[PDB]
Amino acid sequence: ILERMESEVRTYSRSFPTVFTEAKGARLHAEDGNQYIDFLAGAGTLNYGHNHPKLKQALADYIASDGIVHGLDMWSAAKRDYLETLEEVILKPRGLDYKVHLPGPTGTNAVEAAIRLARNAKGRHNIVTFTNGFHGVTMGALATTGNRKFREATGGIPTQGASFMPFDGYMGEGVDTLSYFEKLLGDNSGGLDVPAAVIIETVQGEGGINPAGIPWLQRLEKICRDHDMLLIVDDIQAGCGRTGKFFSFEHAGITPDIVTNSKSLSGFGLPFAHVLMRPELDIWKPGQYNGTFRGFNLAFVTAAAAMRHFWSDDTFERDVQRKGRVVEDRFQKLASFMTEKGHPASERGRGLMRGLDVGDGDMADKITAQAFKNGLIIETSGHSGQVIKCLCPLTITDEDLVGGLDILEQSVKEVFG
Amino acid sequence: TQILERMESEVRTYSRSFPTVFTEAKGARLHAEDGNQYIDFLAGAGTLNYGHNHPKLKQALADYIASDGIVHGLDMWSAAKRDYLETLEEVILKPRGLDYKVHLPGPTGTNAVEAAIRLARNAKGRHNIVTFTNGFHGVTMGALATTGNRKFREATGGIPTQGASFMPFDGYMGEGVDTLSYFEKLLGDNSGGLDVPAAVIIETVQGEGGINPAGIPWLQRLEKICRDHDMLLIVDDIQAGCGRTGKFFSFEHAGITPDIVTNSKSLSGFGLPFAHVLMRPELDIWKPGQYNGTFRGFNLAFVTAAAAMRHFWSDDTFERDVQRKGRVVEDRFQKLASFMTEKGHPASERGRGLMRGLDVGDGDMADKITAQAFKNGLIIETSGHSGQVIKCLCPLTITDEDLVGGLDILEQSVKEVFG
Amino acid sequence: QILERMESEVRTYSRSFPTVFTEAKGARLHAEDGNQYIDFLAGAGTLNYGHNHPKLKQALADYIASDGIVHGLDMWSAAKRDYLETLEEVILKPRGLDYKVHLPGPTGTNAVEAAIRLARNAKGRHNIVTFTNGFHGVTMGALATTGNRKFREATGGIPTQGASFMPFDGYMGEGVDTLSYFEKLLGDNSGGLDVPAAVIIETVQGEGGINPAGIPWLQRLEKICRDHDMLLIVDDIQAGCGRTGKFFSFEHAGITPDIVTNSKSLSGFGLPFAHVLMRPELDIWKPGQYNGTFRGFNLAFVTAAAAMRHFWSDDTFERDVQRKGRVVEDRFQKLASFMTEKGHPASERGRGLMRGLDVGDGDMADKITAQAFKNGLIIETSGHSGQVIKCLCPLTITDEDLVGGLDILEQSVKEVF
Amino acid sequence: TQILERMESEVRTYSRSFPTVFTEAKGARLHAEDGNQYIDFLAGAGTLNYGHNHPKLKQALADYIASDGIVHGLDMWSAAKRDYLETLEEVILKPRGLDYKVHLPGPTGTNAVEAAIRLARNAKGRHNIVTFTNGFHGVTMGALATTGNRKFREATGGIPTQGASFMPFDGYMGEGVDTLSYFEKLLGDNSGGLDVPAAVIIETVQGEGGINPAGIPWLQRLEKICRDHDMLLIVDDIQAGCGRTGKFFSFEHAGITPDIVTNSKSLSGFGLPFAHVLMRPELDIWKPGQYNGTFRGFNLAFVTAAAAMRHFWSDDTFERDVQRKGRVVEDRFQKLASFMTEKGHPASERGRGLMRGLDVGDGDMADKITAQAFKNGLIIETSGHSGQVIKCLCPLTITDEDLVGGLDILEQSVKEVFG
Ligand SMILES: *Cc1c(COP(=O)(O)O)cnc(C)c1O
Ligand SMILES: *Cc1c(COP(=O)(O)O)cnc(C)c1O
Ligand SMILES: *Cc1c(COP(=O)(O)O)cnc(C)c1O
Ligand SMILES: *Cc1c(COP(=O)(O)O)cnc(C)c1O
Repeated sequence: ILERMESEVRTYSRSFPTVFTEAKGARLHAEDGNQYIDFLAGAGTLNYGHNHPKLKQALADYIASDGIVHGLDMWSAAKRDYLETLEEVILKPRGLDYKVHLPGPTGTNAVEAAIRLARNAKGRHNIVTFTNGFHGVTMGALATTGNRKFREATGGIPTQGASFMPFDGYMGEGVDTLSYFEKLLGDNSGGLDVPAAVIIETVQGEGGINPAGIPWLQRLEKICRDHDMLLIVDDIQAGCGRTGKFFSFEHAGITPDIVTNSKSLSGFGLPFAHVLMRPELDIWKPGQYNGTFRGFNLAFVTAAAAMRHFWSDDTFERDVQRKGRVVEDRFQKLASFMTEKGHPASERGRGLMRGLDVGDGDMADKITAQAFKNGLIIETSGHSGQVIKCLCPLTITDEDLVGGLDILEQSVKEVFG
Repeated sequence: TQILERMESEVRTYSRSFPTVFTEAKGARLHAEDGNQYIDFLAGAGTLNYGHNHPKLKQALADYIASDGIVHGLDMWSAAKRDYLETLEEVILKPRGLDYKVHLPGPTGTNAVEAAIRLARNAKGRHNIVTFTNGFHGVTMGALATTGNRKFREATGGIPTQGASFMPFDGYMGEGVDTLSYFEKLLGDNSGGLDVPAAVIIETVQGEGGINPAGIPWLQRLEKICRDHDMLLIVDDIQAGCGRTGKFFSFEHAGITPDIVTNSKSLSGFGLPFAHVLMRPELDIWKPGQYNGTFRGFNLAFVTAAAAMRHFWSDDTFERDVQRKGRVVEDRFQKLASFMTEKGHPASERGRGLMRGLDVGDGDMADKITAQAFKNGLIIETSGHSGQVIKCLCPLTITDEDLVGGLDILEQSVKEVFG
Repeated sequence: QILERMESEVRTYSRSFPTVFTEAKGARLHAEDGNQYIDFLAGAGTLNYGHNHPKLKQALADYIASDGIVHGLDMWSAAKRDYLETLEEVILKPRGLDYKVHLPGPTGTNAVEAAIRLARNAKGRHNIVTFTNGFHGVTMGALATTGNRKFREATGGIPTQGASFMPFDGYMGEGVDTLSYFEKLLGDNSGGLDVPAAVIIETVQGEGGINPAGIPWLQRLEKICRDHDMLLIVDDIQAGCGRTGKFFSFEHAGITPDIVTNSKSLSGFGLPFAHVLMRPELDIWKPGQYNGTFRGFNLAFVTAAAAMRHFWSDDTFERDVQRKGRVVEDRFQKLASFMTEKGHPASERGRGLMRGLDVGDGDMADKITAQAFKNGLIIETSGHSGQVIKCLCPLTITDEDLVGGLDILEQSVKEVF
Repeated sequence: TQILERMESEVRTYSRSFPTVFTEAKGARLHAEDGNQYIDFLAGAGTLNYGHNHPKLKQALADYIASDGIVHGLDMWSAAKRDYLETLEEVILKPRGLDYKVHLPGPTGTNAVEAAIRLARNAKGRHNIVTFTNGFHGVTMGALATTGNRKFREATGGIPTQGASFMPFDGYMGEGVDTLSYFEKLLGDNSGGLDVPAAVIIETVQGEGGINPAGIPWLQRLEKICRDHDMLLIVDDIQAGCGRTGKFFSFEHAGITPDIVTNSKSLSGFGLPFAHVLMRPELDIWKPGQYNGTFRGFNLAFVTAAAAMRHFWSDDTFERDVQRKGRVVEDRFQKLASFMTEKGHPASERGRGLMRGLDVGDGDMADKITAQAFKNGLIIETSGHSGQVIKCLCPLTITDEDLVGGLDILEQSVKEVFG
């Protein structure tokens, strides 16, 4: 543990300062024997847990057979199979018609390829983004990202090409934030340049687990159709079954014009990403956008295996909704306890993307560091880090689930004397 | 092929010039479902400097998967990351006299350039970044300001890039004109148009730009210009690094020490997505969490990358073998260039190590040669601004047999097109 | 004529007022056609003392006769020293305003450009907060704070940068406080608002459609600005120089901005002219970071210093503007009364002699405005739709002409019906 | 008289260079309250090309005021507006055979440059604008992107400019080097770094930049380069216009006809803010109202501008008179320059017409001579990337007595400063 070598732009080796060894399911091991229940799961990257056996076999068998790893754009059997499976298993049973673009294997890369697409498809530079939205930190993505910490660090380069509307609930309760947006769309001097696209998370991740209301989602969708705006849904953290459906926008029965995916798309933790799009929007011309690792064949293999093993029927999906309910129940209890001790707290979320909003980052950091000492890995989000996220693996055993929540509850109580 | 055509976006390029379905890959040979077989002179655009699926790297990767090691470490500390950083220091940096620290952005070349220039801009409190004619450093909006190609910059959707100034690269202004004198003057000039730059980003041998090797005197002078004016020197070694030029770091040929180095492509050794930024230790200006990205701790790349460094770079045998093979290509590329000129069609050769280029006149003759080579079983791509430089990006590990075999297919293919 | 071929097709006031004008005095203009016209436009608030006021004419002609320097660059002239002393003795010191003067170029866009540049340098922040419907000029920098879409889309491929829009008072509806949304974003790390160096506002929005800000609203903004370390920039280019019944339109609320821009009626004679008022501590400029050739335009110095002494040496002018404003309000009300009881709803707004009749649509206001020109009244519109007919008559206007002008618009409205 | 120091911002620049109170001015002589009298070789940085308060224009102005003529016309047609478009077409454009229409922006040179490059971007549908080293074209944000001076560009408060690329101006790259070749190469290089411009903006003699006169060949090649690659030519005649170079338009020396022309400084002849944009009629892309400017119809400027075209440009007498005085200025400057060169301080004369410059070593010598000249009765300032160039910008109408008079104070001041 003498890593003087890594930069000072670290995050997770200051919060959880140990050397991790092996991993399976939701259990992680460290060099000193210690074992941890994982409610972080790589920030929503391990929706199927660490090193799932069916994925681990598919990947290994492919490596053993000397399947090409680095394909760039080239057709390969893995790529063909991936697109086959995604259309057969996911897209068609949900009535969705999309073509796939593969950009660089990162969320920010998908986001940059989606907004650039939208900009070219409509002839307009402006992207409407939402309060507390996170979408990545590359200069292009960064324009849609609201966090001052990232934005103040560019080095003298103001972002451009993006306008912020208030997300659902930002002005109170009941207050329609979309009506302000509707008025700005119709006001020539309002200050809102006509957007090529609205970009939205259905449940805001880094922004503090803020799940958009279904009627709100549906009205935004009609607002877009009525105003020649593509709806980009960023399903990079909320998707791949995290909110209890495969795509988080299923709950509202909307069909977004463009969808980005990344984190758990590969199932194993392999860097992977893509951008679904309605066919007619495929206005790209050959080679206008690229990225060395746009053809990561190993990610193709584990993604196909994950779709076939988990999304062939509704069983898994319905088991996430059910696991969500228990996390929801035990977070509400925790907010009740905190509230009655005179520290206001509340619960929100959707599926297994759930949040315990304590007062302030100082309280959340106490509850979190204590849970780490007690054997649970859980982390924060929100503008202040005041929301304790459940981002556990969707596959988590019931013992490991109730086992992690117990450790959380014990840690809250220990913090509260 | 009917699922791949109907469902993949039309932005694709490599499935267009190579319209077959690849399956197995080993060394410098690729297989297709139709029974065709290919010698790979493209190596994923220099991403597979050790060939496809190298035995030694494959076994290290499979062991790690079998033992259930953590794949996605986020940013936490793992044994794979320790072994990577220590291997990096002992095998690579220390014997080269290099004192750097390591920062891990997204597993992407653009992502590394973006962090690199963002770090330079905070270090110096200046926003402008000086770049050179024909440089490519990525397509995400931050990097694109330093990337020269109009086909990308015109597809931004109406956002003009911001933050970069373009300087004439070595040789751009004819022979025997030192382009750095122009640059040196603009720096001293209050109304000359150059916002004072935090950093200069450069490829020692330009990739997409047409295989342009900057001369050793030129590079050394640019290093001194950078110190004489408080500018950081960023060397983008994403393509020209990891052995491609005959030394690990391409800038070793000129004995300069940059302040910031970007690496990607061949860093993993296996075709796993990976990148790091190297900084002089004082430059560690970042505050915690100012930059991130989800696939930083990609541990599988830590294993393959550590494995490649110890296996190929624990001594200088491999180094010198690249040097010798680079010379084989230089010879056959020159001879090929003579053939083409003397048939009324001018051509030249340039490059360094196994980063070589055969400059035919125009992008249409080079397409004819490149496509003919594809029908004869050679995978070879063009670079340059018109598409006129046939580049050798064959694996550094290629066997003499497959190297001469690949160059044999090229020459036949060139003679074939002249008919 | 030669006025149709030689003149570029940008022109605005030569498709609505296509006669050739000759002699001009008070609120009366004479055409070549020989007809007279009553001017309820006053150069859109540039001629707050009417065309060619006798006192100013004389001070001007006397100055040209002695051969006083006309163009002094930056030089100290006697006319420059006089303007500063008069503004000091007659305007600033009696209101207890402590202000330095910076003279930019003689456009109004040039003053806003110098005001926001000053604010950014003072506060070390690039972002400027602007309001829905505001208008502050169309050069590329001032253009970033202007709301109008017809200007921002005509930049030819360059998006604006360094400005964010907040809802102006009332924009979100009845008895909703739009500054509560603004205060929340300031405290929200990721609400998407880069921390402003400055707010820039018109107390009554000119082009936006004659939108008077509430006095408590203005008072709360000033509170928010000091509490959050932001300069308050009041753009009094149109609503200034006694247009709202006080010399500074912010005098109604008792606040004191940090930076005040003036231009239109500053000369008092149609001379191009503008300045930036700034609290002394904010004088962060280094010698010569902002030039502009017609800096020291001594002809305007003469006419602006004469107008101040003549009209603003006491209370009388002030109060007769307030009275004339109440006349206009009584008729605009009676006219919105008429129009509504015929199924065409309308309303009156304003403050002082900056009032507007808000008829329903732009195309209806266009009939009335065009019809008024047929009956001998020049009157133009503003608003996002062109919705609002504005009263921007001179403040010196005689009661015969002010009544005469309103009788023409009253008739011209009836004819439209 | 110390309230001009208290009530005014410290942004002032010509308040510190000449700290007296000026009262009455006529011709090239300015009176002070101190009763001191000054010869003006500055004239509003070239804004009084017919001297201070020319009597003929003074009369035309006085009579329009006396008649209660409309001063602020916005955009409405008026007498004084029609007469200005008439006399411009009749006395100026047609005799020179030029087909131009007029946009009236706000009455500043920045506002003119902004309208022109904004218009150019709309006509060609491209955002980039090529400008040249040491170019100066205004300090509002849009014109600022084309301006070279760091001192203004560092003062924007964290906002980098956007939409402009810099090319080396004629002679920048040394003795006998055609900088335009570099330009043409970048125009055809897909990844050279230049976004394909909508237009090129240039001063035929660079004003603020240090009196750099582009050559006639060079200007003619740049016209050909623009017409070939589909680029408008804007010529920025704010300072070098209205006769200063020997011709009404400084581009007459080269016979080229630009697609866009900007005028402001001396355009009204009387020191009144005023500016127009000259375009070819087919370039009137504008839709109604897309560009604003309150003080566009400033009719008092129409009056004096027309009166000055009639009184000064009806024959070619005046225009050759200035060409004559340019040579007596040119002569003495070379004398003064050979003097300092022989006293061990190299210097040089350059210019064209009555835009002339004496280039000394540095700004500190410039400032010493400039300051001495003020004590001896001559108002003269500098320009250049360091203010190393003592610029002559006396009125074109200066009498021979005052022109040799001013030239004599300058010579006296240089020898005093030396020995
Ligand atoms: C390959 C290339 C890049 C691009 O990096 P990506 O991973 O493709 O985004 C950057 N720099 C150089 C020198 C390159 O050749
Ligand atoms: C995780 C997150 C990202 C981050 O993308 P990277 O792969 O880390 O660059 C982007 N968008 C959303 C919605 C996210 O939750
Ligand atoms: C008129 C207007 C401007 C623009 O001033 P110009 O002289 O036209 O450049 C600026 N601010 C306000 C409030 C305006 O009404
Ligand atoms: C003087 C100058 C300008 C500045 O115009 P202003 O009148 O100061 O607004 C613009 N372009 C050129 C070439 C100049 O010489």
